[PDB]
Amino acid sequence: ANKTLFKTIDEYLLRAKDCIRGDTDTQYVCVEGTEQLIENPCRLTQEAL
Amino acid sequence: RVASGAGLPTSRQTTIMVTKYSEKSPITIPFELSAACLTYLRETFEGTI
Repeated sequence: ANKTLFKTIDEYLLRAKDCIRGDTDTQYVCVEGTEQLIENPCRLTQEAL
Repeated sequence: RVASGAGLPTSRQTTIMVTKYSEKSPITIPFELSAACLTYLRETFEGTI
């Protein structure tokens, strides 16, 4: 992940966004059914709330 | 509908079916007429004012 800050931003939106399978009753990894990705600011900041 | 660049399918069938019904609710109003009022209504005795 280490990069210049702008490259960490492009990784933050092009790639870092999560893909949970939210339609189903419980959490699951992405179907690759191209449902909308979920941004995770905590993954870049590395600071759980 | 809406076009999408996502690989998720969009519906091939324009225009959805809809079934509906005509729920009738009839009403009814009695109104009494005394037989006296009718027998005096058509007849005219012409005996007094």
